[PDB]
Amino acid sequence: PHRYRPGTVALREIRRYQKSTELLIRKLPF
DNA sequence: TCATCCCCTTGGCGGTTAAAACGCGGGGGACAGCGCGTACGTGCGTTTAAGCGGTGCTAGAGCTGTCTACGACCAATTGAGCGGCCTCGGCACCGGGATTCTGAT
Repeated sequence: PHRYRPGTVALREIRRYQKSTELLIRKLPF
């Protein structure tokens, strides 16, 4: 099976959360 | 009342004051490499509290009338801070005595 290297998913999440401006903290606990 | 010398005073060319860039002795560790080290990256399995949609309960500011007294503005009154004057001393600078980390042994 496929397995990402420790560094690709991090940059992918960085790009995804820098392109979008949605709230990252849940509403009820906050 | 409407031309030479010459003593020397006004211009520009020469002197000391308080610390650091070269010039040198030099060494503690940043850089790069060796080498040991373990928390979780990613994927899986499993479980749950947030999400969406309602559903039912309940209060308190928005807004509208009623009543009000310290706030603003006016004539008298008045009191100590500012400017100034006079008095007074605390400690930075001097110099010496006592104290003290630090390198070399």
